[PDB]
Amino acid sequence: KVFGRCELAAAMKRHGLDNYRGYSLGNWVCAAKFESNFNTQATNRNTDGSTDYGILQINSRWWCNDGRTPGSRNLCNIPCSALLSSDITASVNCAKKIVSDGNGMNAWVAWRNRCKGTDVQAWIRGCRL
Ligand code: NA
Repeated sequence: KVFGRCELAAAMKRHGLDNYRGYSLGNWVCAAKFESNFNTQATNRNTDGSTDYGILQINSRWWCNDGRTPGSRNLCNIPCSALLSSDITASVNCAKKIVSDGNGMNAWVAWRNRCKGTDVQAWIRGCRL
């Protein structure tokens, strides 16, 4: 599924991401835009052989099991395929653990590089929330 901007903002809010660990909803929408272009099916291989999955490009190195990432963990206790569902529940639940891990949203390098410090509220402008 490719979400609409305000459709994803609504789903993230429903799943309790809005101001989770102090990150306003526009931060999460901005991160999703640059990680996945709002596509739940997005996958990208990393140079280290790990893979990033779903709207928030969660990495098999630590967070999910894909069976092909040697020496990795599965700290969200999920198959990485769950992160590609049209239902964002598994991505949101796993993103809450990641953003709690100590470095906040810096875990998402595209958030640090393209969202951090910007006018992230623009990402939820005009949305009925
Ligand atoms: Na893994």
